[PDB]
Amino acid sequence: AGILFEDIFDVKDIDPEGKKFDRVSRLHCESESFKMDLILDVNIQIYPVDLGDKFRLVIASTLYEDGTLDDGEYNPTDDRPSRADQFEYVMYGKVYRIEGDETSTEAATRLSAYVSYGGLLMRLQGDANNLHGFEVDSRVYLLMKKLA
Amino acid sequence: EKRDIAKGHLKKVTEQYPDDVEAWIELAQILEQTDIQGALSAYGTATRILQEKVQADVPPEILNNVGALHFRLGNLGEAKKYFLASLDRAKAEAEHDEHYYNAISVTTSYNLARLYEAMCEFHEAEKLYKNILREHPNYVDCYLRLGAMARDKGNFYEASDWFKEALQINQDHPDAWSLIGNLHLAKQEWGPGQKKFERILKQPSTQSDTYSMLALGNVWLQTLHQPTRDREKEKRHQDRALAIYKQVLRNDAKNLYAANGIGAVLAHKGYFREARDVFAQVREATADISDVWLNLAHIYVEQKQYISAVQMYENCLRKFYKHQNTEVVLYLARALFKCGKLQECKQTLLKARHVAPSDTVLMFNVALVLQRLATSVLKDEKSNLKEVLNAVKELELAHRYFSYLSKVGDKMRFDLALAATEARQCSDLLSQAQYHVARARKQDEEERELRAKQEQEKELLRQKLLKEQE
Amino acid sequence: YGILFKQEQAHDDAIWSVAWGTNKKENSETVVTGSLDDLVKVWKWRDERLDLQWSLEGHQLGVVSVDISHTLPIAASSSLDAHIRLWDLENGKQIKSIDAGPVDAWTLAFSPDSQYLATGTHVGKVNIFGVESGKKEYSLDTRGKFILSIAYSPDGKYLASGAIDGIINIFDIATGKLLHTLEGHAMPIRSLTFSPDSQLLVTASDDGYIKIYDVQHANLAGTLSGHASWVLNVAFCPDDTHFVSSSSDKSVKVWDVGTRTCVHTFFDHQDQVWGVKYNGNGSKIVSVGDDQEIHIYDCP
Amino acid sequence: ERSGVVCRVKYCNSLPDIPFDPKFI
Repeated sequence: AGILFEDIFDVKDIDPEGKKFDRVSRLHCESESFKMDLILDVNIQIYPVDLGDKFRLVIASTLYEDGTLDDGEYNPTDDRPSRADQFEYVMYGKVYRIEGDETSTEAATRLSAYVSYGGLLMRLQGDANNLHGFEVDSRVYLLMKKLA
Repeated sequence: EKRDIAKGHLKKVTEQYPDDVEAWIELAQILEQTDIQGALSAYGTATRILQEKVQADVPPEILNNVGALHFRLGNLGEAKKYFLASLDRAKAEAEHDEHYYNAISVTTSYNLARLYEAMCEFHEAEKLYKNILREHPNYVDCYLRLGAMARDKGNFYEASDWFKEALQINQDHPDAWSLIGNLHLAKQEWGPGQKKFERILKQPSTQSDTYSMLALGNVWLQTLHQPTRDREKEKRHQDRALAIYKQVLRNDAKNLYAANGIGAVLAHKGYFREARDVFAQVREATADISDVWLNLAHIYVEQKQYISAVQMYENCLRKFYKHQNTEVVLYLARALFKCGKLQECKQTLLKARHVAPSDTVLMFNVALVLQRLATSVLKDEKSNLKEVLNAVKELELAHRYFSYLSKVGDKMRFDLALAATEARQCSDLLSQAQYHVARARKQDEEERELRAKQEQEKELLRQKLLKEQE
Repeated sequence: YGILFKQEQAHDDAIWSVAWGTNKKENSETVVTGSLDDLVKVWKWRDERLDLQWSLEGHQLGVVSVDISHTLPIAASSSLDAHIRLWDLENGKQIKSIDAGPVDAWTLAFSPDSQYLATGTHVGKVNIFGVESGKKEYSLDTRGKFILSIAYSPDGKYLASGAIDGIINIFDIATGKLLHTLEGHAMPIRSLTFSPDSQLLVTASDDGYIKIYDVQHANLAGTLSGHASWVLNVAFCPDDTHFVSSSSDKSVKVWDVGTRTCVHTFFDHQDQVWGVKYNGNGSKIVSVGDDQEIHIYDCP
Repeated sequence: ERSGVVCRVKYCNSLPDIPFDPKFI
């Protein structure tokens, strides 16, 4: 499939530290199916998000419905079936950090994957079982859709 | 067409005050379908507004309804206080049999008994209910909530008989009539008999009854997972349930239990890639359906996506229903093959066994998982002393259950003489264990010799210490 | 009225059974715990603070019952292992392992004189064991489906049994015969407690109904509604004035014996409580659960 | 091992009961 992670999140706070940027807003959200915290930077100018909203987030390694790698190059004249068709807000970034609660001897029970979508930062932290698809310096997509 | 304009007029007057008195009353009077907190706020200043023009006590219909709001909120205690002071204010309506404060007290007491059920104060709930029924026996909802209370105790109580006499007082009553067959859901051997007891009010005055016809679909789906599908019988049953689901599809696009039924029957048709999508729809529609949590994880383990499945299993365990639900840990331990999928799988089986030691299948499955972990530690292992010492005891226990279940006759409609090949296995596992325990003594003696080897060299480094000292 | 001691992460895994000794055989000074982690942790409640005295192992499956002798400073443990291990507490050493083979074993009970050892069985029999012998002396055979809960009369003259679907069976332990077969429950009974005078009897089913029965004529003294979840364990306040209720909803209601009133409720375990016992007078109240954290409730 | 764990796997479907909301005069 090419999907590293999928869950439904609920916006629990927007800009706790205050609005830092005008067109960008930080959402602190939590899901229900996996109990994962999410910090996400979104361009609220084009995709406004209100407190208490509920959305489906899908971290993917590729947009093509069939398992097929991406070249990281912009190809607007691409007629393949892309899973971005099923979502409203889509970003493209790279994983730049994976933290955990590991010790010198024990493995990590909880992980924390950090992604940067051209400067818009995301932190998806929760159980390490749900974050095996994430590897540092790896390109991913956001694929986020609002639901009622 | 009358309600959105009502909203607009209500927020045309809420900010205003042309001596607004009831403006909050007809605010909240539509807000009870909507957000309840808006109704709370309307009642809040409505409580005040009856005090300044004259210090007039709030009529108990308001106070009963705000307690009714808090019933679906967490404010259960002051909801009870609202019902108490409601009954007092109705008593303060000493002469108002025109307004029928007595009838208002009747429904208020009904609400308060329903509240005592939320306190699980079923004793006082019984008291209020029998007080109303001894004074208004024509009422039905009290007559069956009592029945529902004994249903919590069990089916063939006066639960079932209050339910049947609720039909005797009112055979036109679809709620109670549905609850009749709801009793019969407990007796699934009364599966094909439920056509008749869910046909009685398939009179078209009651039709359309989405609830009952989905109940027909559900009693028709429990027929499935049988070895007669190849005989086209469950294929016809699948398509018949599909026909019911198409019917409820056309008459309601926005039912969700329907779509759960369609996805379930097509998943029984083996289309599991074609199932997670349709269940995804009801997933955003409302997460608070216990069924869809299970049915999604069945797909996940069908792709062997355990690390997506068992978490959502215990998410289904986040309801305040039952500390060891049995079928959920059954549906958890399916192709669980990794380490925590083995030993913590055993711990889950122990949790289930603790409240369910009666099950033959569960004691078989613990024997199975003990067998798996025993063969995980004796074959390419070359492993610890203590764990292979535990291995022989645990496989001995497994052989005890192999023997014990095989003596029992009744199984899960599939006889478990399969323990016999496990018995030949565990015998050759005895031979393998006698092989590897010698290897355990070998690794013990070599660790003894290497610790002697470090003893001598550390004696030598004390000797160098002595040379530097001299 | 509150909590005095809370014991953070007292076990690796969920506790199923509790044993707090009542006498002055250094057992008021200690606590015995029985858990899923196969650890029988002997918790010395000394200097009004809870210290680990021993940690006992070998019960290869999770412990279903622990108990402390009235007339002796020893203890006994059962599990799904069907190896009812007998434990000496002054040293933290096992006295014996009573193999109740092959599987036919359930929760145990020290006799009031601590001579006989009753247990439940899959067949419905109630097997009685010699504390000195480790042998099934005789089985109290009363047919049914499965035996879940048992309690001795502390004055040593009756036995009562709670089965897998609400069967209450009254025995004369002086003769080991069935007196009454009471059927006030339909749903599984996990605990039942003889009164300190053995005049009353408590039932704890999946219905939240504490149906209290008289003993001397074996009739219903009254049904008491409880929690929303399944009530699991019960102990009498030993002065015969209260009784405590462990449920399946992180909540422990404390009840008056006569007025049928929740005189107090604790909520302190964030997980489902499993086992309860009072003080020697009933002031301290011990309490276990799946939080693996043991809460000690002073209740004057 | 040779085969997986046995189950009577069913895609069951439950029903909510009658709500009985407290009434609104």
